[PDB]
Amino acid sequence: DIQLTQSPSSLSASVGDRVTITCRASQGISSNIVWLQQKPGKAPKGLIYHGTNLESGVPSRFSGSGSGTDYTLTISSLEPEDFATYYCVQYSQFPPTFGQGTKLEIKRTVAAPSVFIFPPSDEQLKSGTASVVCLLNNFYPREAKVQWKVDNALQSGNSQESVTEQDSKDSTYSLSSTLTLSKADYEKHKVYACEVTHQGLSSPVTKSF
Amino acid sequence: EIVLTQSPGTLSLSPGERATLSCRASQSLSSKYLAWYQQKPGQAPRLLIYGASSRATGIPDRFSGSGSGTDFTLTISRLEPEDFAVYSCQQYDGVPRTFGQGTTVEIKRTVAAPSVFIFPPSDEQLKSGTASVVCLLNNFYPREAKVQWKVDNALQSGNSQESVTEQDSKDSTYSLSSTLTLSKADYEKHKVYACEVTHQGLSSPVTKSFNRGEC
Amino acid sequence: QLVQSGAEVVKPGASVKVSCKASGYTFTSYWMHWVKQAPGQGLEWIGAVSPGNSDTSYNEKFKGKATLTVDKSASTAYMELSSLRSEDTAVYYCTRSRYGNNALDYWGQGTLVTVSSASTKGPSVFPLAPSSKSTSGGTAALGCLVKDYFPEPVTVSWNSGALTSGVHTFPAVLQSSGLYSLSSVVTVPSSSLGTQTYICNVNHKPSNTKVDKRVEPKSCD
Amino acid sequence: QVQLVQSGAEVKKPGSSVKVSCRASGGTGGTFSAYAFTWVRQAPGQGLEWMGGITGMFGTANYAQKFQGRVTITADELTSTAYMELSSLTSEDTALYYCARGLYYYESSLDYWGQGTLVTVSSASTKGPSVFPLAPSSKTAALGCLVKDYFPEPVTVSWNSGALTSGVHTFPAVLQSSGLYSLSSVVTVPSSSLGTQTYICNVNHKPSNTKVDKRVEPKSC
Repeated sequence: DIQLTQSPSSLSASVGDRVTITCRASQGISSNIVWLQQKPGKAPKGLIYHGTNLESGVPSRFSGSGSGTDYTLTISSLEPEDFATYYCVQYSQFPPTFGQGTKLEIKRTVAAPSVFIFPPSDEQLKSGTASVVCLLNNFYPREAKVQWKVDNALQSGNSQESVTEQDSKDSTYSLSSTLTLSKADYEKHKVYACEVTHQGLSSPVTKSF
Repeated sequence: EIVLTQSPGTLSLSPGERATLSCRASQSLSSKYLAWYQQKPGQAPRLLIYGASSRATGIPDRFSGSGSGTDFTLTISRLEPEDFAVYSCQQYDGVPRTFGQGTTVEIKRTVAAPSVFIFPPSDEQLKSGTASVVCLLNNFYPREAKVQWKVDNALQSGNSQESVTEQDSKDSTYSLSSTLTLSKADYEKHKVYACEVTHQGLSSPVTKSFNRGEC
Repeated sequence: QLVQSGAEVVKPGASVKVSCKASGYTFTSYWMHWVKQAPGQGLEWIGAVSPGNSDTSYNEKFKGKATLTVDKSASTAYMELSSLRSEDTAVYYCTRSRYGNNALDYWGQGTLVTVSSASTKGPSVFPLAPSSKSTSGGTAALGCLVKDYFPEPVTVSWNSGALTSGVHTFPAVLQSSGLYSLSSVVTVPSSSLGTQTYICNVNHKPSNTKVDKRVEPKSCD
Repeated sequence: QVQLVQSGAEVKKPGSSVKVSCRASGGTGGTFSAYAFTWVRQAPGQGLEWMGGITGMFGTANYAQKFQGRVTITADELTSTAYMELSSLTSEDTALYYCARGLYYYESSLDYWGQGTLVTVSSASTKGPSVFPLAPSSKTAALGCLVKDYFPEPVTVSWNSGALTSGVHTFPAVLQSSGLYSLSSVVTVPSSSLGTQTYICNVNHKPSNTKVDKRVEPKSC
């Protein structure tokens, strides 16, 4: 299989900006390349076929170029409609293969997460398991590290993370890491930290109960 | 680029003999991607084997392929007359697709020495500006032959051309012709025109020559 | 355009037939393609079919797992996924190419195929209670943990429309046990944390489970 | 019975361009658009050389970098014909050009072939051959005819209007510095028949409608 590699994996920009995405094939593919756009929830849409040809409908700020192994898609002045994920797909050789995507997101001015922790509700613990939820609210950029600490001991391998898409107002994110344990394993206990590291934080803010 | 090299350049075997033809890839090649072709004179190539070892439909089973990695082999268990032809391997793993230089399978027979003859240029050709001296080597085997032109015992170089017939259908032989081309000017400036032949069917080099001035 | 059949929840060893209705173009001028998209391998090409003479081409990775066919009459292509495993859980797309020419321009809206041993279960909405403190002045946050439901989706609203703001209803997550968890959250002013009544309006159509649940400070250790 | 029929031989001046065609006949030919059609050539002295091919389903080309831009490979679904156009011709593109095809939309082994198209590249102009005698010396004897300076080939040479058959070797042609062909036909005959038997060679050069007959006989001496 031809391997297609997109750069960058993620990109932050603003209305008006000229943007360039790239795609490198592990061998010459003779411009047999398609660029796709996919908004979340929705299906792909072909933007560019055979390296340089626009699909019908596709606004003209979009353009592709390249030869041999290297191709770029270029948006000359970004529109609010243009924040999505972009893929190159190759049809020079069998089978067609896809790049892993370049997500094109909105740039805004940092702003730090507000943290909130919640102990398990009392009905839960009656039944087998204890579920403790930490929340990080309205932050930017997407990068954020969430570390639980039970009696100040770092634990691994029993929490699940989950992030929202970019809010339609804030252009920020929100995060939900839940730590789950049986009621028996749950009672050591009560000092239960949610240590979070982030770029807009001077220092790892911690919430406990 | 996967470079494929084939050996030998010419394979000399008799009807009924086993023919073993090799194909070397410049790098390991999943055998899923190697093919052999036969090229009989006048005819487009014919796919014999695909995938290193699968025989194409309608191919005699005296043809077979093996190999993996860098060395692949095409075997003709017993040569029939029609199998005396050129064979090429092909790789279709990467781009560009590549072929080897091809191997020519040729009929081995007893050594037969050339008959040599030398022809001087016509006077008709000479009233035009050009003299062509032709040396013939008729019906010899094997195909290697050295023909050297000496003009007044001056070893010639770069002013001859030669041509070899195909291996003969009847007696499996070859014939060769060497033409030396000089201007009528250069031709009449020398006296002795010599065609010397060395061939392994010859105990000693044969020379045929003429002097300009027989008329 | 390209309209495909609806989502499908099915159990392991089973098999599914997905459809794609082309309309508004000459069905037979295009090869129809099938593409898998799932977190893990990303976008993968399953194979394609030519509608005229039903010629096929399959990705070795999906060779046998899938079988493509076509109905020229109904201008429709079909994909049949057999010997199903939970790894085949994905969204499957149809798309087209024109021999000329273009592309992979038009795609179907996709068909979600979920493969799980797990059988239908309703949620278990648990309250994420607002703590006593503090935080950095205002404000305060609370929510509902919609734990252990099958399969997706669940719809969580708050005060049924009276709270379309500050709300974050997270994406699900598949736990070991093969069961989904979800957590919704709203941020409310630090002051009125005992003046307004917040009830989670979770409903999960895959069974008839509509759960209400309110959230308050509890006042114990 | 996959059949591939290519256009006929062409002779082209340097700098010009040649478009060879390849028409997919065949009762088991199948969907033309389903298969990758490949172009390969063979220059005299060289191995087979890949030029590029046009894929099935998608109907777009891949090229050898060597020919990138210089070669264009297209296909006409309507008429089941594949084409290759090579421009800026050089005398080194003199070669037999072949279309080939296999069992898949991507190039793989080449199961089927067209009969090949010969393209000769030359700054020459049509010209019939001058013939001169290769007179038997005296001194079994040999004799013949130098068929000299013609274009293009073939010439066909017979002896005694086809009477004399055995002991005859007509050589391949050689291309001289003067872009024109030379060739020789020889015959070995009884020494004792050098005065009794008449020997005439019969040069026919269709590209110029030039038939020539030339008497070969001893000189003086």
